[PDB]
This record gives sequence, structure tokens and C-alpha cells, in this order.
Amino acid sequence: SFRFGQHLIKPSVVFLKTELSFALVNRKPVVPGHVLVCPLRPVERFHDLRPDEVADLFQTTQRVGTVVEKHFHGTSLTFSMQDGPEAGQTVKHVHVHVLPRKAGDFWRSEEEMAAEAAALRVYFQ
Amino acid sequence: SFRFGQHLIKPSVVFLKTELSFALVNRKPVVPGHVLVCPLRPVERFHDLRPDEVADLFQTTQRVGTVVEKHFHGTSLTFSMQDGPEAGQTVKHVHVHVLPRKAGDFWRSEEEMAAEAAALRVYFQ
Repeated sequence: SFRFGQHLIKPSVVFLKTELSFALVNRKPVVPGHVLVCPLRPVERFHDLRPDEVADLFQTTQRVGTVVEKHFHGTSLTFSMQDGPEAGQTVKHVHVHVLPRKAGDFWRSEEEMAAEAAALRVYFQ
Repeated sequence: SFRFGQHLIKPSVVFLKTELSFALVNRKPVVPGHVLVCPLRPVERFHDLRPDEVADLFQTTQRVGTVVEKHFHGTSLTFSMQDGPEAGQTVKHVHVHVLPRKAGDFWRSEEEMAAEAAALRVYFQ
């Protein structure tokens, strides 16, 4: 019931849904707790977003960031948005990448994904 | 009259100053038009920022992004925040990195810097 570009994503994978934004667990994390926040509206470029969507996206990204930093024992975080092709974008939907980071740190089952989600979902209760 | 962590930065280098945020030209760009937006308040971690500071930071980052994309003929953009040590942070102040990106793309004088600024300053007029 959520859409991330072309793909439609199952609620039981989405671990937060705000008034205009939503977060989901990655189905190919780079580092554990690699989650991604994106606006509900399917825009392709950061600039097509309204001012409020922007404020909601990054506020939610603040929270989501804190949470996955706690749960995956990362000491710090790394945020990154690939805005348009040539930036590195693949799926055409504004999305913030969130990576919990530890020291010297340099697909997946749709039942495992749903687990990591319900697990995270607990912190926003 | 602006401070970025330990360093104090000269107005004539800062190319936008909003109610709570400000942008400046980099004094060691990775790619031309590598600019950085940061909150006026000297916090060290994304989470210490108030909700409004967050909304203002990334709204301003939307604008600043568009502008440097136009002026440096980048086809797309890349945003990146290094939140805390282990993330990669060096100067301890929340700052968004903005990079205008073109295809196959893989210090500086305080008079040159001031030029690139006044130049950018023109788009926000």
C-alpha cells in the first residue's frame, strides 16, 4: 500500500508513516540498519517537493536516524540523497539513505524484512 | 561573523543566510559548486537540532541545491551529511554537502572564494 517509484511496498516492511513521509527497511542493506526514508508523494527530484514535504521528510529522517543508531549500536550516522541520474539514483523517488555507523566499518526474505521492521516499529510507539 | 565549528567564516563567502541557516562556498571543493549548508546554531549532531532548524536547514538545502545545479551545469545533485565521528565528520557542526553532478565526472584564495559567492548570491536576490 506504499509505493517507492515503480515498486509497491508492503506495509509490513514500512516502519513509520508520517503525515507526508514514510520509512522502510532496505531489501539490500549496505550496513545493518540501512534504512531509507522517502516522501509519500512519488516525486523524482528533491526540487519537485513542496516546502512542507521537505520539512517532513527530513524531520522524519532525524527520528529514523536516531532510532537505527540506537538499535544497531552505531556510534554515528551517514545520510545521503542521490538526486537524479548522474547523482546515482536508480529508483526514481526522492529517498534519504540512513546508515548507522561504527568504527572501522568500511536480497533478503520478505519475512526477515518484516521482522526487522516490527522490531524498529517498537521505538516509535 | 558566521561560525562553522571552530572556524569563523567571513560574510563575503556566505552566499545565503536564512532565519536559522546559512550557506557558504567550500574552501576545498571536490567538484565545482561543492557548497555546504549548515545551521546558524553550532550543534555537532543532527539530533541536537530543533525541529524547525531541521526544516529550515533542508529547505535552504533544496534552494541552494537547485542554484548550484544551474550555475555549474550539473545534470543532477548529491547531498550528503556526515553525522558525527565514524560517519566521517571533521569539523563539528551539522553541515549538508551539496554537489552539482554531471556525466562521467567520477585550498583556494579568499578573494576567489568571495567571487564564487557574490556570483551565487545573485540567484537568491
